[PDB]
Amino acid sequence: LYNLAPFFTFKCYGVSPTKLNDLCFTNVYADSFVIRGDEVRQIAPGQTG
Amino acid sequence: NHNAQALNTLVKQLSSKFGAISSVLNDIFSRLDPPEAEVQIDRLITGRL
Amino acid sequence: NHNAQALNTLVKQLSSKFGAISSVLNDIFSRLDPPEAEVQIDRLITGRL
Amino acid sequence: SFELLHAPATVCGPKKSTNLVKNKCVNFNFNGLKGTGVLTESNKKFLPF
Repeated sequence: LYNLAPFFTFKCYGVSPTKLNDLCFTNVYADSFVIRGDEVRQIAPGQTG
Repeated sequence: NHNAQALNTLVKQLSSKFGAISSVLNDIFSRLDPPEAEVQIDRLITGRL
Repeated sequence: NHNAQALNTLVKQLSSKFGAISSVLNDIFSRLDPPEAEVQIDRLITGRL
Repeated sequence: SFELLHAPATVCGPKKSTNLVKNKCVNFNFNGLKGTGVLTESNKKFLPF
């Protein structure tokens, strides 16, 4: 995911991105959608949009 | 009885998060980078002290 | 008198912010995002305890 | 979206396993749980979940 370089923003709310590889995760789900650039902030916990 | 109760209370107190993500320190270190981890650990250390 | 003074001090301490944005819990919830609000509320809870 | 260390994990990082050692003080990383302890066979029982 990091290898792709479109100047993407990786924000992890409850974990750190470097630490992801070490940890073993359960109940992993990926949600994919297209939104406007200004709206990216709204896709965050407790944000009103 | 009073001595037993006090010791049991301390053991019970270990479970308390104190506002941290988890009671277990190793989980905090494993899941978080050093800057965020320091804040969470500080909360646990203060509560245990 | 000493018992009365102690109780009065305890009631007064409720007003103190303890480094949180506001003494009132509702004000903190209303004006802050849920993660930050939790941190500020934790500061009030610990001070009151 | 994922939950951490509360159930058996089907998704894991690239870390390579090492043969277990029993009856010795050892550092352990069992499915992302890190601790230092003596590991012994348990006469107790566990449910599948």
